[PDB]
Amino acid sequence: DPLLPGFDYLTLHTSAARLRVAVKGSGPPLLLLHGYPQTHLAWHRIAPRLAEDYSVVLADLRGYGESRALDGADYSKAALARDQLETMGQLGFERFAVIGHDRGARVGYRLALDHPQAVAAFVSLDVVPILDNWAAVNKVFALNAYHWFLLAQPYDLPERLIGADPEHFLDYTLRRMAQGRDIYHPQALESYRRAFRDPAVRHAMCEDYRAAVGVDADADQADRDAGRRLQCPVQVLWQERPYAAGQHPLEIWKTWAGQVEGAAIGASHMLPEDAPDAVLEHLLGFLASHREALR
Amino acid sequence: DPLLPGFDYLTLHTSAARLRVAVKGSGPPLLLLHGYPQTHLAWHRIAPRLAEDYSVVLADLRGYGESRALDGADYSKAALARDQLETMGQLGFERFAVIGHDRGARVGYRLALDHPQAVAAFVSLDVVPILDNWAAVNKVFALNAYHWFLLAQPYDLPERLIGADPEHFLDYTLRRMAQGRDIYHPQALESYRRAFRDPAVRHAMCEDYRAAVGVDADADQADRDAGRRLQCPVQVLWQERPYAAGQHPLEIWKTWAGQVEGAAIGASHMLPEDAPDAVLEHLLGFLASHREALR
Ligand SMILES: [Cl-]
Ligand SMILES: [Cl-]
Repeated sequence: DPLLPGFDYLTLHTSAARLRVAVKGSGPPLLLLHGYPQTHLAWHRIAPRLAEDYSVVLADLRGYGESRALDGADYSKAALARDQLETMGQLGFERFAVIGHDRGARVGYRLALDHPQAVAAFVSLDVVPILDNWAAVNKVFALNAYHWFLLAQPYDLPERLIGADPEHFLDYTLRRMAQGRDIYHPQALESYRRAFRDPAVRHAMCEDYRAAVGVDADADQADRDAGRRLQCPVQVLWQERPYAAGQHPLEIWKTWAGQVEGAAIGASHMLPEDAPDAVLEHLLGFLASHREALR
Repeated sequence: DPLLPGFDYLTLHTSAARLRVAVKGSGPPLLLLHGYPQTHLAWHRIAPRLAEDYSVVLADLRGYGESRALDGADYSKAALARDQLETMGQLGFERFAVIGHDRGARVGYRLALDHPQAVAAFVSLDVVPILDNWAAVNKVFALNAYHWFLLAQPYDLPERLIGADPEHFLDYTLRRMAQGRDIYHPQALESYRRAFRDPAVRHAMCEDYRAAVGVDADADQADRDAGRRLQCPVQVLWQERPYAAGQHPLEIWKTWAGQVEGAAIGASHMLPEDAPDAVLEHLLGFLASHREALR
């Protein structure tokens, strides 16, 4: 079975970036945003079904995959959110739904906060806002997510370390994120590997993690200060695991948005690849139930 | 001016290790234990003065410098504490004072807890027990001390990363720990570098950080559970910086010991090399004031 049958591969030229996009379908627009250390191919088990009923846009985040900044570039979520407005606008959409996984969900919620008239509906796949993540840091968090702290160290420490044997570190990371499950299509994996072998991609990824510590967290705090919330329907699909008090993802998203629903999914953090049929059932139901929002 | 004038370099053969020791002087015994990523040479600005009045023993911790386990070796603080009892015993001392810096202080307090009749007095240079460190973890801690989380990742992840360009990572680490101050004698630095270029040393260091997460923290908790405290006079000399509530080093040590004193030292964490004359004044006064304890 082919990867992304019928998707058309584009390169969009925006103000600050050259962005890889893959498109298919007609109907209401959906923008799907992958995470780390991946590319748009992470959507290969979900996007074709969606494209039966919707206009589907898959993008490589700035610096990831085949997308690149034109320069000391800005790799903050706010910058990558602007890339999405420009990308969708070029394609003919002023308003659209956003489905994000991992770093993509972080771009997505920032986009929804800053541009509430553009974002029709928002789905987070196993992500809460960075503000909430930082408040939860303890010994166990920092051991589990050691890379959040390594990749945020000043330039060029982590670039040196991860750049020595890049494919080894990429593969290790993917296995660890999948909890050892065999979820990576071997051809998707060669695309992930090729990107991670590019020093510019590894640098962009460190810059993402640096932004998460700094400007991205400042942005989230300023919204919390203002009482600024996502204005669209929100769905969160989370990994089935125990959540400490105040850390349940549904509870968290209800502090950020007035219209929130969600479900636990039995799988790893890698929801697009690990649990595509469970994700699809939820996504399709959510999009159907909020068809007015999409208008 | 020479490094360690008059010190005699020994190799002791213990049950589980081949240990590098350097000795000088006569009188009451002091055992000085360096930290990461260093060797016994870190004491070169302090040990000669002490050796005017005391029997001074400098050791490389198991796996560090020129010290090595005979094998899946145990690199827990309890194991390294046993090395110190055996080392001092061989040299002719059943009871002795311990002065530790960084990982050395961790070996030292474990030794004092487990073997209260052996440890006459204990000095910690800018260290509190690991139990207290773990309780303090938050976003800022994990960013500052990112390596505590990296080097504790399962074998052989951090060995791969730090082993790629070892001398670069060693030098970077030393500069960062010194807060950019020019405190490393160029010949001491070649000894630190040579050790870090040895894959067995890098592995031993990761094993130390793994133990800190696991068995070392379990040991400290069991003592806290039992209400077991250091029985000797304790001195703590700490870096002058702000301490959050419950995190002041004097306050912390008073929860672990009935007889505690200390002082703030204007310098980096690298007290032996950065502030030797301030450290000496305090050490000498402490040892003089507790001359009965040493008997
Ligand atoms: Cl994430
Ligand atoms: Cl330490």
